[PDB]
Amino acid sequence: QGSLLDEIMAQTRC
Amino acid sequence: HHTDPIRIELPTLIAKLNAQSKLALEQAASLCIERQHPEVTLEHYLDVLLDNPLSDVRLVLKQAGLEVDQVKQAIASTYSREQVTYPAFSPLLVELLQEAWLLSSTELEQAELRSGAIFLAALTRADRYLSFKLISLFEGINRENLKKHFAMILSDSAET
Repeated sequence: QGSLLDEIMAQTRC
Repeated sequence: HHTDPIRIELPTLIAKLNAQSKLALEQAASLCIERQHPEVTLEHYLDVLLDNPLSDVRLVLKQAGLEVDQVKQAIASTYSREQVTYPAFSPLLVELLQEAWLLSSTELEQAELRSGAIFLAALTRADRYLSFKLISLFEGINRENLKKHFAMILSDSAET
């Protein structure tokens, strides 16, 4: 479900 | 207790992107992954915007008499040597989007975040954001003209 940019944004918070 | 200057969360900044600016950011991210780099950087975004002649970044380089090939080679030789899992944005790219949105929403009079504003902020703080190779390539670009006449200089852009 989560897009590429979604996954990358989550990694950015983490 | 001690605080630092306010930081905006990345997803709120990404949501300000013009639709074509955003598509090129998604391309930058795929590029990063394909290369197995650890962070998505301004260089990955530049690398992809250079492939669209009507990107704000192309339009600026055309006006400055700069060649696409020289910017491509400077980027190819400064990419991370680390190979890695999803990457994060580099902290410099997050902070850059936040300055470029602050400029967009004030001095540039832009409703949306475009690569031209991202490029203008990086050029305006080139010590912070630009490698030595890009600094030297972009040294002659007039930041004040680009700021003051942003919308007209980039009138042909696909990011409008």
